[PDB]
Amino acid sequence: KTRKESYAIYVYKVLKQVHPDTGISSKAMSIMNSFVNDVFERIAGEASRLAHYNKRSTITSREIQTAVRLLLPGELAKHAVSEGTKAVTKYTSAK
Amino acid sequence: RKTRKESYAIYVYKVLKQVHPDTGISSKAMSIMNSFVNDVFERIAGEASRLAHYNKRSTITSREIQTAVRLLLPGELAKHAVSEGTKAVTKYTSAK
Amino acid sequence: AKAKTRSSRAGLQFPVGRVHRLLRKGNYAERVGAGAPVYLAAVLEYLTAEILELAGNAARDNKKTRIIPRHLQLAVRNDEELNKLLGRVTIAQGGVLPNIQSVLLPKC
Amino acid sequence: AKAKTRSSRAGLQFPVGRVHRLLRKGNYAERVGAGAPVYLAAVLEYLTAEILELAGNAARDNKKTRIIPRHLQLAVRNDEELNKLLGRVTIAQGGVLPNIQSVLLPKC
Amino acid sequence: PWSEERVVRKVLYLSLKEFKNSQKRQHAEGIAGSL
Amino acid sequence: KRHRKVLRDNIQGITKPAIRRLARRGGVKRISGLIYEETRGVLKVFLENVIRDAVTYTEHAKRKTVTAMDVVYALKRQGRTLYGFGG
Amino acid sequence: KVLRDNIQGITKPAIRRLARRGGVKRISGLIYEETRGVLKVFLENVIRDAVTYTEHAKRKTVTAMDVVYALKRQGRTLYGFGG
Amino acid sequence: MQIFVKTLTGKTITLEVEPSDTIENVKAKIQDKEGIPPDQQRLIFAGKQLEDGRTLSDYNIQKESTLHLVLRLRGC
Amino acid sequence: KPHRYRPGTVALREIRRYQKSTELLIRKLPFQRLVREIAQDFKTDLRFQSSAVMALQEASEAYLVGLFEDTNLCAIHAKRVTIMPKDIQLARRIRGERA
Repeated sequence: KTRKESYAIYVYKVLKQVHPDTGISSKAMSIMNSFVNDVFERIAGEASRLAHYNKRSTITSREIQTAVRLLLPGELAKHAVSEGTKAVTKYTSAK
Repeated sequence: RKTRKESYAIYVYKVLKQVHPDTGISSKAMSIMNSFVNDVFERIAGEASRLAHYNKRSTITSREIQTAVRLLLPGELAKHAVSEGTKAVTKYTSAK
Repeated sequence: AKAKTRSSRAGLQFPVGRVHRLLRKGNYAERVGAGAPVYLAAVLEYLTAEILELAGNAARDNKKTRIIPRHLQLAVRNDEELNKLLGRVTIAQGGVLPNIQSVLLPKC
Repeated sequence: AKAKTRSSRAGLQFPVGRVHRLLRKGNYAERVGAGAPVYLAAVLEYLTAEILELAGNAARDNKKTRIIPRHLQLAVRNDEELNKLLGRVTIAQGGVLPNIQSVLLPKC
Repeated sequence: PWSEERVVRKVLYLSLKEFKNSQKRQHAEGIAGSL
Repeated sequence: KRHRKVLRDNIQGITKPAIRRLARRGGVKRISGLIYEETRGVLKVFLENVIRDAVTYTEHAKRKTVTAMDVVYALKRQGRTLYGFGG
Repeated sequence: KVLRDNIQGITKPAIRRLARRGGVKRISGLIYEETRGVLKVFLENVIRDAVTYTEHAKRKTVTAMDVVYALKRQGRTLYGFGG
Repeated sequence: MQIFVKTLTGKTITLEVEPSDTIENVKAKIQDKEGIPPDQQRLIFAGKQLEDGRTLSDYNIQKESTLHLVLRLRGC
Repeated sequence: KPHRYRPGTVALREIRRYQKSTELLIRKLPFQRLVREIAQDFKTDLRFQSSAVMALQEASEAYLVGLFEDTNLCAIHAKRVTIMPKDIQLARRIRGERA
C-alpha cells in the first residue's frame, strides 16, 4: 500500500509520440524519472530567489522565463522559451 | 535621508573589543565581515531546510541545526561550536 | 459540470495539477501565480521529449528493440549543448564513450 | 512589567530578535521552533570571534592599529580548516600568500 | 608587423599532432523544434 | 558469539588485476608498479568522506539501517549527483 | 594612433605583471594571445547574466549587486562589494 | 575567384574557389587535384594557419593572393 | 616456434574490449567487507540495505575511471607512456581535491 507518485506514465506517453514502436527497460525508466525530479527543483529554487530579490511575493511566468534563460545553455534556451510562450498564450485564450 | 538599511556592524564591533580591546577596524573590513556573516547564516539555514523536508516534519528545531552544522564545518570547528551552542542553550532554558 | 484537465486546456501531457500542488508545498514562495505551472510543465515536456528522441535513434543504430542505460549515456555524451547541462551527473550502468588517444597507436 | 532582551537571557552579543525574524521571512520552513535562533546566533558569535583574533594578531605583527583586508586574507589562508571553509571565496583587495617554487631559485 | 615567418619556423620545430572538434550538431538546433 | 568480527586489512581485498581492469577502461597503455598503493589510499579517503555523512543522516533520523536515499543525498551534497537509485 | 579595439588595451607588460604575482619566471612569446582570448570568454560568461538580471528587474543600469549575484552563480563568490 | 597555393616543394597551384568556400573544401580540392589528403595539409596566409570551418570571405582574402601550404601529418 | 605477441599489444585489445561493456569491475564481497570495515569507527553496530552498497560501488568506480583518464593526459604531457604517482598527485591537486 502507501501509494507513491511518479512520472512513468507521462514519460511513456511522450515516448510513443516519437518512436511509437520502441520499448523501454525498467531502470531506464527510473533514471528518466530522477532526471525530471532534478531539473524541476534546479529551476524552482532559482526562481524563488529571483523573486525574493526584488521583494515580490508571487511567482509568475515572467521569472520562470528568465530563470530558464539562465540555466539552459544557448540554443535549447532559444527553443524552450518559444515553446513556453506559445503553449501558454493558447491556454489563456481557452480556459 | 530615509529608508534605513541594516547591518551587523554594531555586533562585530562589540565582540571585537572583547578580544583585542585596543584595536581598530577599517570600513572595508567591516563590510567584508558583514557579507561573510550573511553568507554563513544562509548556508546553515538552507541546509536545515532540506533536512526537515526529507523527514517531512514541518518545524525547524534546535536538533536540526545541530546536525546541519556537522555537515558544514570541517572537523575541529564543528566539535567546538556544537559544544558552544549546547551550552548557550542550556543557560537560556533555565534563565528565562 | 463535465470538468476538463488543465493539461488539455493547455494541450499537453504533464500533470499540471500535480505540479501546481508541488510548488505550493515546497516553500518556494508565498503565493503562486496561475500561469507558472503551465509554463514549467511545457518546458519539462519539451526537454524529456528531446532526450528520448535522441536515445531512440541511438539504440536503433545498435539494432535493438528497447532502451537501456548504455544508450542514454551514449546519447547524452555526444550532444554538447546537453552535455554541459549534465556536467556533474553520473548514470549508473553507463560505461564510457569509446575513445583512445592518438599517440598510443602503432606506427601504422 | 519591565522587559529585557533575549540575548541578555542568553548572555550573548548577537541580536536574537533579528535572527528569528529573518528565519520567518525566509521561507526556510513553515514554523520556526524556539531554541533554534538561540543556537544559531551562538555559532555565528563563535565563528566571528575566531576569525577576528586570528586577524588581529597578524595585523599587530605589522605595526598597525586597525585591521585591513590584506590582514584577513593572510588570516584565513593560514589555518587550513578556515581555509577549507572558504575554499572558493575571493576577498577583495586581498593580495596573495607569498610563495615561490624551489626550482626557480638559483642553484645555491 | 605579423611574424608569419617566426610562426612558420615554430610550425617546423614543434610539429606535433593537434586535436579539435569534428561534427556539426545543427540537428539539435533543428529537428528539435519539429520534435 | 553474536557479531562484531572486526576484520582488518581489507584494503588488500583490492587485487592488482582489478585495478588493471579499471585503468584499462580508462585508456592507459603502460603502467608502473607503485600505483597499487596510491589508489589503495586515494579510494579510501574518498570512501571515508561519503560514509561519514551517510551515517550522519540516518543518525539524525535515528534508525540503525542505512538506506540508499541516504547515500544519494550524501553524494549530492558534494556535487556528485547520481541518477538511477530512486532520487 | 587611436584605432584600438579595446581587447588590444591589455598591454603585454600588464600581462607580465599578473604573471609575476602568480609566480612565473620565464614566459614564451605567444601567451600574449591566449590570455587575450581567455579573458574575453570569461567576461561574456558573466556580463550576460548581469544583463539578464537588470532586464528582469526592468531597470536600465547595471547595479553592483547584480554582478555580485552573477558571480555567485558560476561558483565564484566575492566578498566586500556589498551583498 | 582564383588563388595561388605555394607549397614547400616549389609548386604553386591554382584552384577554383569562392570566398564562401571553406578551408575543408579547399583542402578537398587540393586532394582532388593533387591526391594530397586533407588531413595532412595546413594552409597559411595573413600570418595565421587557416581554419577549416571558416570560409575564404571570413579571412578577407583578395584575388591573386598567394597562400602557403605545409604538409603536417597527424596520426601514424 | 611457439607464437608470442608483440610486447604491449594485448593491451590495445584489452582497451577496445572493456571500453564497450558496462558491468562492474570489482567483485562484491570484498568490497562490501571493506565498507562494513570502515563503517564501524563512526557508529559501530550498523546494518545496510543491499542496493546501498551497490550505489557506493557505482560511484567509487565512476570516480576512479575519470581520475585515471586525466592522469593519462598528464603522463603524455611529459612524453612518457607509463604513469607514475607523481602524475596522479598532480591532477589530484590541480582539480583542487587535495588542495
